Amino acid sequence: HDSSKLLWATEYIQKKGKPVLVNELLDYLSMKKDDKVIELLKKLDRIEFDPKKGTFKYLTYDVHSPSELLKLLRSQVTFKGISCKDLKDGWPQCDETINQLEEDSKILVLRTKKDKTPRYVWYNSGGNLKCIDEEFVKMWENVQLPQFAELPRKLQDLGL
Amino acid sequence: DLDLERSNRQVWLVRLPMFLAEKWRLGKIRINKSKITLLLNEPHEYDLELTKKVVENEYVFTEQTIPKKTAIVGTVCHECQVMPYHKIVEQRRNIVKLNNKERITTLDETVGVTMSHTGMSMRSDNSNFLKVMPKKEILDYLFKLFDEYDYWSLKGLKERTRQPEAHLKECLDKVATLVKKGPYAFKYT
Repeated sequence: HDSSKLLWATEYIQKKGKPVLVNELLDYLSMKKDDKVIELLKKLDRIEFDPKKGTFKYLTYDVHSPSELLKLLRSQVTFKGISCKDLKDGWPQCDETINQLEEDSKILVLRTKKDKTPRYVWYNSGGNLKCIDEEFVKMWENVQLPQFAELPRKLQDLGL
Repeated sequence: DLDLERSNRQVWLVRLPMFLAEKWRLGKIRINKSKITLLLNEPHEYDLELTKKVVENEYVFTEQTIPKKTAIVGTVCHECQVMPYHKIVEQRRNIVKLNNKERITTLDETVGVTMSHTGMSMRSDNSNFLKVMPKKEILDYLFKLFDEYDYWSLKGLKERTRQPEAHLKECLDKVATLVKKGPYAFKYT
């Protein structure tokens, strides 16, 4: 099956991670010397097999920079939000970059330390603002509210 | 093709005692003209009564939605009943009021020999009742397996291969895309 030989060469195009030559990849695959796999190589959208000599470029997520990452955050406006699996392959070490891009610059998803923060795609406007003490958080949650029209009526007794 | 043969074979119908009819499962009938009898093949002699004279709307048929083969014999001509060493049959009727059943036996030993098999006895069972790979090499067999059946589950695939299943699971995520739900559930693509 030539599809097994082509996908292993396509894996070798991703395992090399550089722009190697077509005959050199044929020498790296050794026994693979066919021409129909090269016909599907330029036809492959992920493996950018350019005609200018041997150029093997992968796809996935090309955002290898935080400046590219902010445009990715501006890309998903009122759409969805990806995880981080395409990010860690298009760029080595991203969760450290999330820690440096704090305050709504990389509103990720700290799932677990054991999960090594399984990140997500989000960004607010201020994000952090963590000067609120947890003593203020408990008193914020210890308040019961008279619902419906009572609290508007109690606001007129209070002032608003 | 249910049809009628004659509907004219006039027969009779006699009620018998139990000992003679169930034996039958060729005598001589003497007809004296209004009190008939039977010379039995040997042995005793019995008298017949006319159970009913008008026996109309009563006939006789045989048999060889799903229909089946119908065979219409004939009619019924008269109603009859057999009436009966007569004291021996009365003694045989008296012997019928004597049959019964048995009683529960009693196991009569030193008990603990029989009682030892109840709980623990260290005599177990004695019965048969309800006892109950390289990366490029395995991928070449996987592409050979994907050429035959592509949308196939991994349960029979781990059975059909039965080699390095961890290396089989690594190659299944390598150059194949396992479809989660839908019709081809857990099926590579």
